[PDB]
Amino acid sequence: AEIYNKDGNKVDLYGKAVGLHYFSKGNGENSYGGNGDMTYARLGFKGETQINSDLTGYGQWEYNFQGNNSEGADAQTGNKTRLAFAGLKYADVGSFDYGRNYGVVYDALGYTDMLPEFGGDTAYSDDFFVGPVGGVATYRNSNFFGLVDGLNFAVQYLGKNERDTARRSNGDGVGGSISYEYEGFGIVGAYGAADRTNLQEAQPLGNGKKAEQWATGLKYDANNIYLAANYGETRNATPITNKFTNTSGFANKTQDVLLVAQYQFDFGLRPSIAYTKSKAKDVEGIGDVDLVNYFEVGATYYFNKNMSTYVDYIINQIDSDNKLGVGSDDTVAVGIVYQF
Amino acid sequence: AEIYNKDGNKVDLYGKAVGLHYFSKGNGENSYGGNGDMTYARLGFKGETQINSDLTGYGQWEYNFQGNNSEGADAQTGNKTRLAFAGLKYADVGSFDYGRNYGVVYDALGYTDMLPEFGGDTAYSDDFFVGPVGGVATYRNSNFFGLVDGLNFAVQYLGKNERDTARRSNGDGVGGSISYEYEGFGIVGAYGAADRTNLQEAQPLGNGKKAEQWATGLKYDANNIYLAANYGETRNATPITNKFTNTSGFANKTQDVLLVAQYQFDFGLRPSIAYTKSKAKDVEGIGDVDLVNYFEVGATYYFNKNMSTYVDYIINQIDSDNKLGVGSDDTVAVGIVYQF
Amino acid sequence: AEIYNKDGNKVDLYGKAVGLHYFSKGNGENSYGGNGDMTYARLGFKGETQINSDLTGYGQWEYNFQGNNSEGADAQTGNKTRLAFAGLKYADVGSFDYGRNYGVVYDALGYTDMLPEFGGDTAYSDDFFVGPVGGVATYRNSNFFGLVDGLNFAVQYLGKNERDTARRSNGDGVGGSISYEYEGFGIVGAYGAADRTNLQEAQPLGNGKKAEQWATGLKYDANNIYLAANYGETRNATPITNKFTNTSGFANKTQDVLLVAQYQFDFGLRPSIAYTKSKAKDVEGIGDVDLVNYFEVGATYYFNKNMSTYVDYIINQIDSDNKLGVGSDDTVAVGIVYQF
Repeated sequence: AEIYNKDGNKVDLYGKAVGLHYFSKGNGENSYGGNGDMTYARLGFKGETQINSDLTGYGQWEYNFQGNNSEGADAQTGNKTRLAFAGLKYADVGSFDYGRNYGVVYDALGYTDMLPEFGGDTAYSDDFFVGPVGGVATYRNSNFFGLVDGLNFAVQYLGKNERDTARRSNGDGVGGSISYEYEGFGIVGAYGAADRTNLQEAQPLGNGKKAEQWATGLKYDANNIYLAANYGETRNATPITNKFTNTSGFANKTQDVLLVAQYQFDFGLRPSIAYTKSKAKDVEGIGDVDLVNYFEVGATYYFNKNMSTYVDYIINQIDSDNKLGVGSDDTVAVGIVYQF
Repeated sequence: AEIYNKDGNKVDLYGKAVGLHYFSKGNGENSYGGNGDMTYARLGFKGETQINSDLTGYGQWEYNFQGNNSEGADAQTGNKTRLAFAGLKYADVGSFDYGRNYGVVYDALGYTDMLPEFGGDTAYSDDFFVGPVGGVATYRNSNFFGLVDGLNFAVQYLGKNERDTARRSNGDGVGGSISYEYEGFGIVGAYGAADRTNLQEAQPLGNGKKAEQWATGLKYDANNIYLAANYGETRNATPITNKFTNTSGFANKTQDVLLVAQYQFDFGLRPSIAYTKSKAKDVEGIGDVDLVNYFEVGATYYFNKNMSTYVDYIINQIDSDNKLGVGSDDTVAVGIVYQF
Repeated sequence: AEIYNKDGNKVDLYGKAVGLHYFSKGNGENSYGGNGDMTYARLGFKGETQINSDLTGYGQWEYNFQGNNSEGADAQTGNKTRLAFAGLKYADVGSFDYGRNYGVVYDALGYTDMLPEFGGDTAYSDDFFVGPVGGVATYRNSNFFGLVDGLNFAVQYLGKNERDTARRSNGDGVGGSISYEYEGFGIVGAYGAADRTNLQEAQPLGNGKKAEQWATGLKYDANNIYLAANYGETRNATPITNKFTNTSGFANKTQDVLLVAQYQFDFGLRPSIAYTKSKAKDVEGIGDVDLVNYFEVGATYYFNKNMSTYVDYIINQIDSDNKLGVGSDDTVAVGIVYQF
């Protein structure tokens, strides 16, 4: 909500309270999304200040507050800062920002990250260029310096992040994306490569000294219709765990496919139909293994711009004999969202 | 404070900074409330959006920020999300919400949870239906579908919560309350029963496979006068700890009594007089033991609706020979509260 | 930003998103400030309510959200409540507040805590009266009861804080400051002494049963010019660690000197030049050791009151043979700040 706007500075304080619950059989250990209370809330700010007609400064922070913890010991479980960055936009020259933000490859994966509760399986956090990552300096250009309507690009510099965990770490790397949008149509290509850390290399699964990720996207966005498709691959970037051996590391290679079709009815109902499949190749020991594989049927109903509810249903296609131990059961999410 | 209100949506951002300090002798280990700095702050939001004349959506989140930690390692100690839920209200049909909220039995205990700093000893957190609990779906009806002024009820469904701790866990259960309010008078009856988890059953104290809690309340609220009384009992629900053996579990049974009398002077002074007593029965090994037992004298002075100060004084009646080791010393709380 | 102001109560919700990065060679283990992503954000509130013409109530909370953590396990690292207190101001009688706030000696050290990213080396947190501390009751008088323009003082009572760590703990103590400001000039003298806890005394470094800290300040603040100087000493208060022995405790004695010169150009550029030096004396085993020692060259450029960027550069004078193991490398901070 725009709670402030004076002297060229306007702050928008925003957030939401999400009553959320997952239904899956058993202890949801073997299901797709788990089972039980998954309620949570968000709070963040987006500020923008007009330094002059061409120059704009801005910043943004968003935090995630789990609503399913006890006020006991586990109280902080799941809590985190999702985004935190500041930057400047200058006329038709482009924008630049730095801090915790979205890796460039997400410029592609964004296309299909549209399901009501699930979806976007490949956009992992603290995983190089696919989801939010800390320490990214991002330059973005729109309409090619104002000379080409619809042509945009971005280059992104990832600063080394040596965390206590191979999964949450990264070396330096560069990434970039180009996309073009012409009347309801949009196409994107994004790519990034980075160094792996000593610890990432000390892991049992995956072999290499460089991590890679690229994805292409295609979309048709107009007339209440949203159809999107993504395809990408990765090298030693996708984190995987052998539930049997309790071994961990990164997939040597993956080929990912995401499809999403949705329609927005005038009365507020947005039915969704999607398909996701990510398969690892050359996993040391297993060979080829599916990591994600399912159909999605779901629907969101918007009471208005502040209230909505939805049922997301995962028809898991992974089979009970999956070598990594990836879960094979279905999961049904039901939620009620208020937001401002 | 109502920081936003446009297009049928109004957000109220609220909070407070509480400078608080406890005075009790010794290391306050043997006192009622402890001793020392207990300063803390709250921040939360309450949103409400009119979907149409009969339909209302809403959500609420509140967080607790301890103000007595070091910015060092212990920095997060005590911090937590207290409430987080979203829901809808429809004409005279009733409201429904889900998320972290107040158990239904609190509809009763609320009556006496009115002391300046202490009080409400039996409304424990993450303890089934008595205080805030995660995963509760709540239906509330007012004025009996609009057919009976003053008659309200609620039914509440508790979703199983399997935490690492028997104290912060719960199985599925149902609860309900009915209350009636007629001109300054109000009476309530609330009740809930739930399954106990394996871990709750693996505990040394308390024996059963079902937890119970019910409380009745009576009040007179009018003419600057507030008098309230509560009585309730519980079965295997009240958490207790043997400080000697360092044993823990739940009381097999408790009988709780709460009394509160207060008066609001025109100039801002609200003196308080209360009495609390909770006694456990059949505790494995000890027999009958008092858990809480004291008199309360306190006063709050309101400078206005945003500023106030108060002195709460506990005249602990527990005696030094209490078998569980419950503290016997007095505690005096002094506070200064700013809020918006 | 002043998001609320009605009925004599005005709330100011404030904060900032700071994209920040440190450049230092090696793994920055041996540098002054470290190396890498240091992005973070702040969020806080300052409320003020006019109880009547002479009486004002107020409160303030500020939190620090690290923007360089993974949403993984380390997610909360660095997060903390910086300030949290409530109080009252009465006509020309003075103000009083309690909670987590700034120790009185900071009334002095504030003078030089003006560098773009570094500086203020001696104003340690949870370290008695020099930085923020929990449990402080503070009385402040301005213009000597309204009888002496420019003459102010404060007395501050520190409540014992027994934390799990000798570094984050403290016993009871009193502190006070007096300062005088006459047309661009200002002079301050501050002092505080407190009891040390058993644990603080159980430490390997430093010897005594009372902690002391005093600092004097001098400043010239006018005409786009800011020149400030501080000098102070301490007894068993300054925390130190022997990186070789991994031993810790407090310096028996320190003599601290801070100098800062800055100029604000009309177009937004504020160049900074500073010098800091803190040296420990009588450290058990080492003798005299420098703790901090460097020159600072830096500059801040204000695009406006909401946006700015800066480069802080530490020319570390500490030498590679420093007995405690204090780092000797340079550090360059670059930041981009949005704020409201």
